[PDB]
Amino acid sequence: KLEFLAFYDELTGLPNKNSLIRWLNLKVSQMDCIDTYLIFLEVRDLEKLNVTYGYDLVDELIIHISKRIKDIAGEGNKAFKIGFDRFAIICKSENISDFIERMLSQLLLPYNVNGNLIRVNFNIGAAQIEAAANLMRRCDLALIKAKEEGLNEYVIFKPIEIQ
Repeated sequence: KLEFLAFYDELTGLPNKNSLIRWLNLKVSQMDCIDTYLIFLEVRDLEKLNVTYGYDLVDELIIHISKRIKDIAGEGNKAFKIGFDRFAIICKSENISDFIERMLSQLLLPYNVNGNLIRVNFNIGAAQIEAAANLMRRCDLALIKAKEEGLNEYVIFKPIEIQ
């Protein structure tokens, strides 16, 4: 279909960056985005993995990752695949840091991909939702700040200031 090609990710089935944008413009229209956050998760050293395990194995890994993200995310929250090695989440949460850590601790858990026990690293950039581009840019910056900090570290931007 032309709609699935325009809004979803082939390999993962998750909605892509275009879908993230529509839903972002929507979310920003409302009254109170009751502490709703945009979160950017990056799978680290995914290239070295394509080299080490081959592309087919790694695409399977990505699927595994997407499902886990989709799982600890929840149904009331949205998960997207916006880059080869990057995912995005829209989530409403009173305590977003713990939400981030809970998920990170779980993402850090091994993946049994076709008998292959695999462990990967991540980084997370998050931003208080409050146009679409500027928010995504803000998340991007947080992700950058997080990687400078090191592997498996996260940064949350609030109206901005480091958190």
